[PDB]
Amino acid sequence: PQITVPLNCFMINQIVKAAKENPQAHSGNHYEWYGAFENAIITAKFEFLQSINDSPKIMGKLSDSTGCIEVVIQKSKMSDELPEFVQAYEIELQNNGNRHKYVRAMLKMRKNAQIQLLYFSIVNDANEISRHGLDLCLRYLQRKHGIE
Amino acid sequence: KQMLTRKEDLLTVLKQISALKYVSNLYEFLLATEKIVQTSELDTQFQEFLTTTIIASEQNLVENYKQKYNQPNFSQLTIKQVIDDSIILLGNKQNYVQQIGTTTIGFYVEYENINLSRQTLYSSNFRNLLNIFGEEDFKYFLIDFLVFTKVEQNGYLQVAGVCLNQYFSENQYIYPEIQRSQIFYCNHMGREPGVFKSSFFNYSEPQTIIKKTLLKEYQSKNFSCQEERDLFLEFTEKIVQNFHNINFNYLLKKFCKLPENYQSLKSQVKQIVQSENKANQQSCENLFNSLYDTEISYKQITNFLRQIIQNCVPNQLLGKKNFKVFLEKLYEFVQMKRFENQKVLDYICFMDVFDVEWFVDLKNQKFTQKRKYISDKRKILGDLIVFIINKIVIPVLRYNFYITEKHKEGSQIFYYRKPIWKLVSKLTIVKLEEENLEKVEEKLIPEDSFQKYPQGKLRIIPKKGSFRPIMTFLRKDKQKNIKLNLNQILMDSQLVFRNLKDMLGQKIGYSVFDNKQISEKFAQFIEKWKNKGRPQLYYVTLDIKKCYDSIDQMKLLNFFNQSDLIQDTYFINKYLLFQRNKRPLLQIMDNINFPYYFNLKERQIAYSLYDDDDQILQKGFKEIQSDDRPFIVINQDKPRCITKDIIHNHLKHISQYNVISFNKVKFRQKRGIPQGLNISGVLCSFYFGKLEEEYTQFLKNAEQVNGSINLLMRLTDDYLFISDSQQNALNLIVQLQNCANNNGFMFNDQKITTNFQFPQEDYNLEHFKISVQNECQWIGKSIDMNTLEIKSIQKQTQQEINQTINVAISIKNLKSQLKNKLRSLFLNQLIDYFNPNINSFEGLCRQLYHHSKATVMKFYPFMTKLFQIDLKKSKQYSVQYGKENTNENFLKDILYYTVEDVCKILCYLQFEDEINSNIKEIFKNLYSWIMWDIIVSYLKKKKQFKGYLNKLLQKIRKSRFFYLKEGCKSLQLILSQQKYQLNKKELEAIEFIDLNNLIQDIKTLIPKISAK
Amino acid sequence: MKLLLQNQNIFQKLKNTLNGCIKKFYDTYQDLEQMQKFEMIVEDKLLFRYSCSQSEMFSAQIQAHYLEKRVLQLTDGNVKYIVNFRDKGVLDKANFFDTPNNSLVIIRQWSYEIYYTKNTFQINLVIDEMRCIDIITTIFYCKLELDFTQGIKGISKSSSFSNQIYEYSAQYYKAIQLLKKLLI
Amino acid sequence: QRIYSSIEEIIQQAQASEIGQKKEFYVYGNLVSIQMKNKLYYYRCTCQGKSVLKYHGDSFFCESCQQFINPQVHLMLRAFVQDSTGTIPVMIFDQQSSQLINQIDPSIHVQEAGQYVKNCIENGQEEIIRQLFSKLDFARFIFEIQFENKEFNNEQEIAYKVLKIEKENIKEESKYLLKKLEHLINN
Amino acid sequence: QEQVMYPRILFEQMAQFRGKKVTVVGNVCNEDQNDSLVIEFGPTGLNQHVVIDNYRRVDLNNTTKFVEIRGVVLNQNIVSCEELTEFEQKDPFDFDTYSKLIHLSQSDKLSSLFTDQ
Amino acid sequence: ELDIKESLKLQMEYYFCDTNLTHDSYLRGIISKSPKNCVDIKVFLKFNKIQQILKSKKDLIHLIRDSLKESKILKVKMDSLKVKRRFPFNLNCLIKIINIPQGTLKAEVVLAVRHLGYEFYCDYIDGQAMIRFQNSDEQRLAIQKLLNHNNNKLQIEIRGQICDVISTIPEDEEKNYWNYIKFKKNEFRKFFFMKKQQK
DNA sequence: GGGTTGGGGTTGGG
RNA sequence: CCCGCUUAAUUCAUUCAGAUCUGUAAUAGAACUGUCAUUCAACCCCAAAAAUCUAGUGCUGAUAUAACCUUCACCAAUUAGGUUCAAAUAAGUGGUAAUGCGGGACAAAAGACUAUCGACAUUUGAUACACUAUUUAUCAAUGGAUGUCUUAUUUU
Ligand SMILES: [Zn+2]
Repeated sequence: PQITVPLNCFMINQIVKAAKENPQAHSGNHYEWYGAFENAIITAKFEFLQSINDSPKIMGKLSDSTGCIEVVIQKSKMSDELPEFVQAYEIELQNNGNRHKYVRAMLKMRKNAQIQLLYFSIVNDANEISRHGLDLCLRYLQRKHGIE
Repeated sequence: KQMLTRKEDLLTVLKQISALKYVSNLYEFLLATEKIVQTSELDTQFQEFLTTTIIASEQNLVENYKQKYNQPNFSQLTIKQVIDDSIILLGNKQNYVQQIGTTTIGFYVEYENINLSRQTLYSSNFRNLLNIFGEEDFKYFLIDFLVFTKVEQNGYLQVAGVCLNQYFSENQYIYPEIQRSQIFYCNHMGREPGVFKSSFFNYSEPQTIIKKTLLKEYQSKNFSCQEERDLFLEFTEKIVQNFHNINFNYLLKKFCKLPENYQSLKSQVKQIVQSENKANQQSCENLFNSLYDTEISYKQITNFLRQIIQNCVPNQLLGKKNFKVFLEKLYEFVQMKRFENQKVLDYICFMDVFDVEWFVDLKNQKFTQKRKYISDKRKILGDLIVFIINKIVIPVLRYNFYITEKHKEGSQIFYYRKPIWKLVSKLTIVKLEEENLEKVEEKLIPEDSFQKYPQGKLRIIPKKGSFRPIMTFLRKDKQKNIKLNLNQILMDSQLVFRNLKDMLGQKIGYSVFDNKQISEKFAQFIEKWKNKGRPQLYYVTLDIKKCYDSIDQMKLLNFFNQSDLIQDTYFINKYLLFQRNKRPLLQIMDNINFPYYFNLKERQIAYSLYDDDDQILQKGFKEIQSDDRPFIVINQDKPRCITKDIIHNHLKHISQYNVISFNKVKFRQKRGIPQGLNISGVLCSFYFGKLEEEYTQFLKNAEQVNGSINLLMRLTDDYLFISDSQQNALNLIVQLQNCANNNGFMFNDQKITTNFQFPQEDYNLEHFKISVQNECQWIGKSIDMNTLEIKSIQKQTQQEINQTINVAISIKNLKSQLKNKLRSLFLNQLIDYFNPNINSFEGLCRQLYHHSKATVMKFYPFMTKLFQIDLKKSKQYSVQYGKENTNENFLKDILYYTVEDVCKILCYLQFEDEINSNIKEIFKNLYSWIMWDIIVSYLKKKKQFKGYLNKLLQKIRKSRFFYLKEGCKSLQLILSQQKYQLNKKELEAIEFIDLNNLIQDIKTLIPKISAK
Repeated sequence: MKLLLQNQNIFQKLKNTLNGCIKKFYDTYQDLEQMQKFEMIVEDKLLFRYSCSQSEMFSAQIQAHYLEKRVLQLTDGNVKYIVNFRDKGVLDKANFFDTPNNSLVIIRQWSYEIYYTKNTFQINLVIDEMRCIDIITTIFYCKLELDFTQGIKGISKSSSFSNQIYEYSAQYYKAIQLLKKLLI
Repeated sequence: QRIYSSIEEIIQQAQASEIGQKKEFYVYGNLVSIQMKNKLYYYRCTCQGKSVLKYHGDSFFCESCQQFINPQVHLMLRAFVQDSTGTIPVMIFDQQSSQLINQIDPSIHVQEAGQYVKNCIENGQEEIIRQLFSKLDFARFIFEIQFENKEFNNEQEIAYKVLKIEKENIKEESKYLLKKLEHLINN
Repeated sequence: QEQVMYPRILFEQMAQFRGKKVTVVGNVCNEDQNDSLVIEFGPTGLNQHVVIDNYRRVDLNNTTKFVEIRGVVLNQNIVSCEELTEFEQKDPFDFDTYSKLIHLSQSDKLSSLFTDQ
Repeated sequence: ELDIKESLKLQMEYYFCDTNLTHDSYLRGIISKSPKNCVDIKVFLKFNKIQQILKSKKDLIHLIRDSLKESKILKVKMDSLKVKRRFPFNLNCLIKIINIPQGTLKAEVVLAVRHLGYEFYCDYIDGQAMIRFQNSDEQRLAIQKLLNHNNNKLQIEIRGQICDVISTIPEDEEKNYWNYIKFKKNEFRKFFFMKKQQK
């Protein structure tokens, strides 16, 4: 009953694989993981992917200790600039001598479509990793016990 | 030249606005961006939707939306998801049509209010449009463009983009305002003449007390130093001390005293009050008339006020000459009308700052910067002037007199001594108790209605031989958690009744409410009369006496309950309406915006949940248009509900438990509904329509049984009947009398005005006083029985015209105010009865002649008031009209442009778009010459205008005559080219032009139009 | 919005429709033939159907729906109702904007249906026509409810917490008593 | 030590609460979507003037003190405080809104924030305010949330107001999540 | 387009694995001053030092105070470095909550979501 | 009486005759000063022989109006007091401030020095500005305030910059300045001569 | 600790 | 017309409410006190018009059968007599104001002025200070300005 849920790369891959393997579900974009969800919360390190001849779509990468996913960043059409939250990442990456860092990213995912990335903030404290893991486990248990 | 057209398109109008650089329909934009091609095939309804939809943008963005070969267009998202993505893309911006009724929470959008425009956005046509566009372009198309979708023949509905109402949008000192409105309608009386006991004159009986009571004026920021405050405090101390030595009894006896027979009037009033039996009508009329002739003249009160001010205020507080100026302006203050007021600058601009001697400047600005010193001391002089009038003059007038206006005197102001008004109030209360008002006690009324509704007040307006009570429901009770007055409580039921009002027009009676309905009825009757062959006509006019007080509450509730025209449940919608004005389109200085062409109005409507034909649920509005010009509507997100049970409870309360107050005494109505409530007008019409359809069956089938034309209309309590048969008129009189006898009401003054004469003894009509007149007069309109043409009635003297005009002029916006005032004065009533279907060419010319003669007299006081200000001292006007003759140039400019606009509107009203342009030009020149001749003739005698301005006006009039003659001369050659074929109306216009010989002069036509 | 739905006074419409249904059923079956009365009493079949008049029209927000059992949940402010709908055609005729959930609808006509089950009479409410007018995604927390899919037990619940439900439950029990008196 | 509760518990307890009840909570959450559609500030006197007499030309006069006062602007903001579990609408008063503005822009002083906002709005600079308010989206904090069950215009309603705002530090939040998960696993 | 598993382990499980593609995290040690970078586990009350050979101590940013590495363990107290990130932490890193999280992730009930099978 | 009124009217006509009014012109100025050549009776009330013909002034005004009513030279209507004809019948110490910043306007410095409140004359040259008073005593009544005694410095504020002044110009220089004033007067006289001599 | 939208302007019919 | 000064005295009346006194058939007489008001006052329905008015004209060639001008209070409607793109002398009403006292020769085309003034006086500009219908200062340019006397007798 909650559209937002925190989960990692491995769960994203497992959910997509399960949805694709058995497509006998309702005719709606919503996924099915102990309910219907649209948004996701994940903390993982971010790195740009240099695609070819893809101006409107910018491909990113979110690798983690469990796996990896592919995300797409959209940009404005009336003019050719980047979103502020990713411009900050670009300038910080330039400043710190091209060192990749973990980010706290919120991403919207729908079936039969790519995974949009909406917003992230650079994290500098390693305590966020334990916080994210504990939050993931707690929310998974809450969802399972609320289904029953 | 530019002319008003009855037919226009939205695309043409939008191209005239400089802000929008790109205007086109959706189809041509789709082809321009290569989204679709002409070889592609589409549904006919989708094609129609693409053709009719109109879009616009502030810049050209065709290149940005060009089709890209990188990736095709396939849609997998729903329309809701795309719209949500667009709204999230909007972000913090707060004024967009798609944003109405919703809020954004991060990356989530919440729908919370009813928006009736969402049905268009979430329709199948927009789904197909999304399929054509694609998500990445649809999300930005909804933002960068203004989308108008056609829902009616001429109406459009904006569903996307910035709202249209957003286009319709270092400080300077502002002087205080004289509180002249306080003087009116004071009922309180005291034992000793003077001021109220709460005034600072009576509270004092040192400097401490006066400082405490006058804190608002002692600690003003306009005082430079503490020395000025001390001097002002000493002056106020002297003022207070002097006031207690004024013998008010002697002053009232000397200037404005009671009649010599006051004791006789008091004794008569006391005897009438004490007598148990009903008082005589003639004696009471004589007593009321004698009481009303004790009014005090303006000169008497001006002398009284001057005497009070001279011996109460020191001569050196304002200056030797400023005091005299103030005293002279006091008279002009006294004689102003009801809605007229003075300004502080009317005193300041005629005073000398340096006359005041006790003013002290902390810094020597008297010689270095004289202008700053003058400004600073003017700021104090204005405060002093406001203090004198508001504290002394206004309370004395409010305490010692009752100031009000009469019934047929318009806005003229009358003063009555307080004991006289106490006698009048006693007599009026005696008269009210016998018929419709009874004293009440709060024990009877239940606490629910006591704590739910606020109460009203009673006011008395003098009439010749009687009174006219008015009940006002403005108050709201601070206690019992009431924040609205009774009308605001009954606002929604008024919307429901207004919905009921439309069906009353034709279904269940003969009721009319506005001029358009009356004009349509007259046009239909005139067409039938012309078809019949113009036979003789007979008319009867009669009216109901006290219609509001003659209503039976039980019958009204029974009619309300058993009527099927009022539904159980209603929903309320709010929307904004943009409608074309009467301004022609300029043909392409650079700043042209929407307000130049459109008028913005806020509207509300009540609709039912049934599957009605009007289908308001799909659109959200219901507008009636008299032309083909476009209009735009945008919906709002504030819905409400109202049930028939709530209206029934409101009606039951107002009928049964109406309570009003008068001099701290409560009363209650015994019969009828109160006038002064927003729902009484429709209820009266409904109630009387029921009876009149009960007793007028013979009229329904008479149009076919014996073939006789007849028309019956009733506006409120006034009846008008025009027929072809005298027997029909007699039968109508008899039937209406029977209905009045059976239903307990009666006709005013037992008078009836007809066109014929009949023996009244046969029909038991002996008590009626039949008056025979050959020319019908109804609701201020004069109707001829031979040619059947209608024109309004105008007053004949300047004094009668002046009584209904209030003059308010501000220097900031002289031009706009004066031009709009002239426009309203010409277009007030002439715009509704200038129909070519009612009057002929000569009739229209005569109507214009008389109306313009009235309007010039109406506007004359504004021109005299303008000359009291010299514009050579204002840069804003002197830079444009020079310094030598600024006022004359300003007035000439205003008059010329107003007359031109009025002539254009008249030509738009008279002719159709199919008529040849030369005829329209000739008639416009004729109307302009008529109005300019009237203006020049009226103004040629005045002394203020005698010199420079009349020459310019005469030149304008001569130029109009020459242009009219030239157009008439060239029309013959233009028509002789045979390139044009003339229809019936054009031939009629040519016949009118040639018969009056407009080629040479006007002396043939003047006798026919000037006849009175 | 919540004030808009409260001003509707749906309970009055329900009371009027129930009174009309009871009166019409009493009037139409005055023959009182014992063999016919015994024949009409069998398990699991409807005995009467009274369509509401045109004046009993209201609007509510859809909170949930169930296609397997044709059970639809409606809420307005304080009270939430659990009713049925005739078939999927009712949902298809109403042009929903996005989804049936969180949508404001107008019920054009509904009807009371009488069923005899388990030696007692059950009265249901069935929706026949619906019209969608807007989307309202706003959760309303209804303290109290009444169920039309469980008989007397589904309606009498939460009667002590509201006077209107108490009155409607009393009327419902009176109707059931009259029905079982006349038929049995 | 304090007690921390999630948004869902606050929502469930607020609904069940009778009219006239108040209670306070502590939540770990992020502020989002400050709303600017309504008026952004109001005027009050220094002596707690209940009634402020409106005049023309920026003239004012308090009634609780009876002196010519310079008008004082108080800043009020409505936003949404959302945790992972749920979202609620809240009202932010002068002190907390000034603190947030100072945090997002250190140049503006605390009590000067309302004056800065008023000057930007009246002078015709709304883009700067929009950009300033947009940078506060998804900013984590520690909130003290109070709900009141009160009746306005004879209509029952629940209003959420924020009392305190503190900077976020992940450590005790991580400890609290760990202990809640341990309690859930134990039972 | 590639699935690589980098499970998290503690100091005592390091000997239990004896060569697997894993990830470990710890505070950077500076008192020993080896040529190769040395990181430390725990609150430093108990000595647990591991060294990585691929990555040099001096090349990384001076402001860096905390790091986590992803690579296969070469030997007891030696881990190869494949991917290294830098954390500039102004606050102490809590190791008890991290240990509890690792132990709960290794539990049978919650291991399904963390790792395959 | 009637004869007295007739004699008074004859005397008034003689005094208002066109021939007599030209040589004397004593009442001609009153006629010119009238609003619309309608003089009142107050002018004739100061007469000697006219008053002696009398043998409550409204009664005298009415008598004069009756006497002049039948006449045609004068005019009388509405029983007013005024009268009119039926024809036109027309026909030591001075100081200098120093160290003025270059480019300073004259208006600024003259405004700065005029704050004292007494009239003077100023001329601005490169820096130096001569100022002269009209009477001796204003110098000593002004030097008590223009001298800031708190700082005891001959300082005046001009354009937001501190300027210096000397309390006494050299005696030879004041003689030269007086000679300059005399030269300016002489040059005005010579210019006046030239203006006279262009014709 | 907040809170329909208060006006502005004033002619002509009833 | 402008300017200076002055312009008068005892109650015409006393609602509503409270509280005294005296008389006696409900009538009345005498005296006293408090006092706008739910802190507001402000009738309603229908209909007409609506520029951010430095923005707008075929700026006007016309019909001596016409257009203007003249009247001892002002102002506005009612009659005669003249003149020709602008000019001077008239005859009956309605309505509104009307204290006393003192003053009202520069009319002017000029002359003698070497009395007066870079501190005289305009004229157009500029620069400051002001602007809701300000009564100014300085600068630049420039030429006239102020005052007295002469073409003059209170039957004025
Ligand atoms: Zn205060």
